[PDB]
Amino acid sequence: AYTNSFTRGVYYPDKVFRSSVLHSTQDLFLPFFSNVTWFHAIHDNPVLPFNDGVYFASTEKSNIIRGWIFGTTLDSKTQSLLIVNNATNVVIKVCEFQFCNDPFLGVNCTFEYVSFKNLREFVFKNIDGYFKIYSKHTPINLVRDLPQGFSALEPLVDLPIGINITRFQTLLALHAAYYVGYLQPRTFLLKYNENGTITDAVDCALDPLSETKCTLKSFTVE
Amino acid sequence: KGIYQTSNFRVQPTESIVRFPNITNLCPFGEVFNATRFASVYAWNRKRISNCVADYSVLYNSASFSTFKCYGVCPTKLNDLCFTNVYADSFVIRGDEVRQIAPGQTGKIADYNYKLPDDFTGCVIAWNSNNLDSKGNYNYLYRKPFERDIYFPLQSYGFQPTNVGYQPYRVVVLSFELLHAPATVCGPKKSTNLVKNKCVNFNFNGLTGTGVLTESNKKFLPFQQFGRDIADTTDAVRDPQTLEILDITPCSFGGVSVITPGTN
Amino acid sequence: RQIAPGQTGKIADYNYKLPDDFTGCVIAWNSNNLDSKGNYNYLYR
Amino acid sequence: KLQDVVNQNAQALNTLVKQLSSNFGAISSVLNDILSRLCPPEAEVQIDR
Repeated sequence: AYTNSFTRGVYYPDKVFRSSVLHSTQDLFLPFFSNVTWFHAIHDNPVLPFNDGVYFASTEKSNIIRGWIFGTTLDSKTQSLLIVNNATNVVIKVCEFQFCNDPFLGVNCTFEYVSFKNLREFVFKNIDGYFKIYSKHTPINLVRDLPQGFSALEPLVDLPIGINITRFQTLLALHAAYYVGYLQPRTFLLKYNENGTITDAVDCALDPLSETKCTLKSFTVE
Repeated sequence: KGIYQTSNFRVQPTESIVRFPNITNLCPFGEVFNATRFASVYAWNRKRISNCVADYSVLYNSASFSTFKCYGVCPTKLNDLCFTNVYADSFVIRGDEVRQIAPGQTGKIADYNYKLPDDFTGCVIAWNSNNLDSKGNYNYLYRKPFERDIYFPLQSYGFQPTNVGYQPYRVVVLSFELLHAPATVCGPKKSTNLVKNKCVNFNFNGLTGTGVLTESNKKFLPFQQFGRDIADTTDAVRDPQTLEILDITPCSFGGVSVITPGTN
Repeated sequence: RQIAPGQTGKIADYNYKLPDDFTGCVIAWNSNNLDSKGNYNYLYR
Repeated sequence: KLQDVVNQNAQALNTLVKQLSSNFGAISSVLNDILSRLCPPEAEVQIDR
């Protein structure tokens, strides 16, 4: 069950402000118009590979999706991230939890941190042990698909966990679809505005129009 | 006779505006270098050091260290230069195997259980442990960069006080993170007052330079630290004590041309 | 080992500093047969 | 023919300015970041690149 991935997967690749510049970068991004996988929370959380970073989205109305479980074996044999958001605090643990066969929520620890209408676009990846959460919330009015448009993604939390991850799983609040992109080494050309916000990006391997936009370092190709 | 271009006018900087985050906590190097039992090389510890003040001069002046090898920092300037995260890698190995711990070396300590990146930024700090770790001490065993590897490939040492090249050496490898970020670990250098609209010699968090710090309307995002130019020089910084945004215009300069008639 | 153009240390920085553009030879050998005693006459700053 | 004279010189200056952001083999394109992070025996190798 797939859908379209129109313009999503565009994050701020670094913590450096730049304004009114067409800066090129080479990092792990979501390719434009690729296949993001449509899932269920109706009337569904299998074990998804990670290979080179993982995009996430969640069309939400009542905060059903509330947790993440990462790792490789996920049965208290290796370290496992468990980002828990019970509506008031962000609890982030890397303990070896004795998970269930179907872990959910009912309506050797080395780190711990404690802090449809909504689309909670999340990005998760590892860079040499530095686990980086990139995220963005936005008000949408669409129940079926990713809303066509554009909005950039900022970081929230770096994590120096050093965890080998090849597989993962999310969590639900059982008494809301969610997407799995995959990040790839795609060179972009980011358009920072006057306020330093990405208004446009061009994937430098999408179609041969787009390589012309990357070679010229411009978006209006004459 | 004619106009001749000779020199360059440059306004000299008045004073030096040194600026650092006003944290006073001392970094726990004593829990690292003077810990009781170090872990082995196949399970080396990775202690995060953050949000403190790191006096590296204490670690540089003590004579209790065999070799003090810094590959990218040249440790005299560790007091001024200041980082985001400092990672201490504590493990005990055989005496001759410290030479394999370098960016660029290959070997059965380099390839198998503890690999350094070839672009490494930090210091390799090694000394002996003949007075404490030598016994037949058998607890120390051996088997990508920074990969903790948790017929057998598991081979154990034997440490005795009768054993130079086989004496157990305590080596701690400090790894430095120079990512342009909100910095946390910064050395003991006092911050001064900030003076705007004057050609000063600033130093924000380890970024040296000369410019005229003015006020800006460049609304940074609350994770953003530096604003850059086209030519990679820093155009705007965020003051790490009072979180406001400051432009960096370089001081007033221009060519000097000397209009003269002939000396005839 | 600290006696080299380019090395830093408490023999290099404190009491005997070499220029980094040094022209000459560093000639070292041991004195275990004569200078070893508790020989305390040798001090450093 | 006249807009091209303006374009080919704003192109060749904005290529010259973007050369300052290249490493050329050195560890960092910022010259004030080599001087604040390296010792003068080693820094003169990086600055000569």
